Amino acid sequence: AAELMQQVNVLKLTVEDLEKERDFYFGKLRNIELICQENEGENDPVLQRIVDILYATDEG
Amino acid sequence: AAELMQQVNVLKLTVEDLEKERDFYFGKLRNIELICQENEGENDPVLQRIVDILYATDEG
Amino acid sequence: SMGVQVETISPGDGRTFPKRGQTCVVHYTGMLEDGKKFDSSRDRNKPFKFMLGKQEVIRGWEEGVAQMSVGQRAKLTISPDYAYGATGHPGIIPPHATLVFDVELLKLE
Amino acid sequence: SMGVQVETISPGDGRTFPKRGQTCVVHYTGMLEDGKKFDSSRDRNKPFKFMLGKQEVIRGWEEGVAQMSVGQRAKLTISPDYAYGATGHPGIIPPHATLVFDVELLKLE
Ligand SMILES: C=C1CCN2C(=O)COc3cccc(c3)[C@@H](CCc3ccc(OC)c(OC)c3)OC(=O)[C@@H]3CCCCN3C(=O)C(=O)C(C)(C)COC(=O)[C@H](C)NC(=O)[C@H]2C1
Ligand SMILES: C=C1CCN2C(=O)COc3cccc(c3)[C@@H](CCc3ccc(OC)c(OC)c3)OC(=O)[C@@H]3CCCCN3C(=O)C(=O)C(C)(C)COC(=O)[C@H](C)NC(=O)[C@H]2C1
Repeated sequence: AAELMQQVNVLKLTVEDLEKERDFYFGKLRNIELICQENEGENDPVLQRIVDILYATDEG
Repeated sequence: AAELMQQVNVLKLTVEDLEKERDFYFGKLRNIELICQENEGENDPVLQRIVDILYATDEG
Repeated sequence: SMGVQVETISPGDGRTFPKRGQTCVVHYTGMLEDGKKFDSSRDRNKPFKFMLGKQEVIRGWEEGVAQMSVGQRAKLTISPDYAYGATGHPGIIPPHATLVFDVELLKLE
Repeated sequence: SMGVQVETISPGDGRTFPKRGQTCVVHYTGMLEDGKKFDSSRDRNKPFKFMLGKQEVIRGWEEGVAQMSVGQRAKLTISPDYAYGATGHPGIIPPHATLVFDVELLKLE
């Protein structure tokens, strides 16, 4: 009858999965970002192009 | 009675949200990665520390 | 409470409003609800650009900027379900965080 | 079908198996089910490390490596719900992709 509770409990797994994966990528990006802010004083053209991607929209 | 369908339809929104956000961060990381593979020939110690984070686990 | 509230700091032209498909070019500073700065486009010394309708930003921004005209400077008060909601933004934005932005619509590309 | 199947390429010591909380140190190459390589730790010229039990990897890896002993080289066949499932891995791993790994358990830290 109310099998929706099985659909519901499935979906909750998906969000715990997706959120972990999202957090993980984000954490990597933050860290790459601090790597940059720890050399933000090397007037480096490559590190600067990575700080551009860091705050860009995949559109551009 | 079967309000679970409202819980279900809410959760589906969360996964479409989380998946978009996950994909976006991942896309940024990929791009930062190609930036590196397009200079992977500069024996650069900073870019090398970013390729380390790129394939690390946040544990380490 | 209201998903995003937009309040004028200084008016824009009153005529040119973003349409979907246009790129909005913006300067911004973001603060937590208690006023702690956490980001400014002016810092990275580059305007932030995004396309309206492409789902590229939190809904507080999509719905907020869409109500500004070119040149306008607005205060955007965004509630959590239009920002990062429950999860928040690891280590930067707590859960259920209200966010305030100071936003300037510079031009439409 | 089976979440992860592990097949010996060359045996390990047969005695030392990962416990939860240990760091596994690994070399690997990953392929799609049709054999298209998409990654190798040997390429980035560094073993890949992870902690068992910390949920750091897809379940095919957590459950797979956990059944290898030190020195073993195994073939891991992972089905989609133990890998990237429906979503897949944007542009690299399609949806519902079966993945095959060639994995070597080098040591336990
Ligand atoms: C290390 C990095 C990883 C994450 N990152 C970026 O990805 C680059 O900056 C962006 C560019 C476009 C869109 C986005 C952010 C999105 C974030 C991803 C996203 C996309 C869509 C969502 O729906 C559809 C959503 O949720 C439903 C979430 O951000 C936004 O839309 C809003 C409105 C536009 C201006 C930025 N915005 C904010 O709030 C902020 O000022 C920040 C950037 C969070 C404050 O800086 C930080 O916290 C830490 C120090 N650095 C980052 O967080 C940067 C650098
Ligand atoms: C641009 C980057 C962004 C994404 N990235 C990394 O993040 C660094 O490499 C990792 C380190 C630890 C764990 C992870 C991956 C996770 C990925 C995130 C994650 C974490 C947990 C999950 O559950 C809990 C999950 O889903 C439930 C997902 O990967 C894994 O666990 C398995 C088993 C361990 C070895 C790597 N693995 C694979 O499959 C692969 O060989 C790759 C790396 C995907 C093939 O390289 C690519 O595709 C593209 C070219 N580069 C990347 O994808 C790299 C570089």
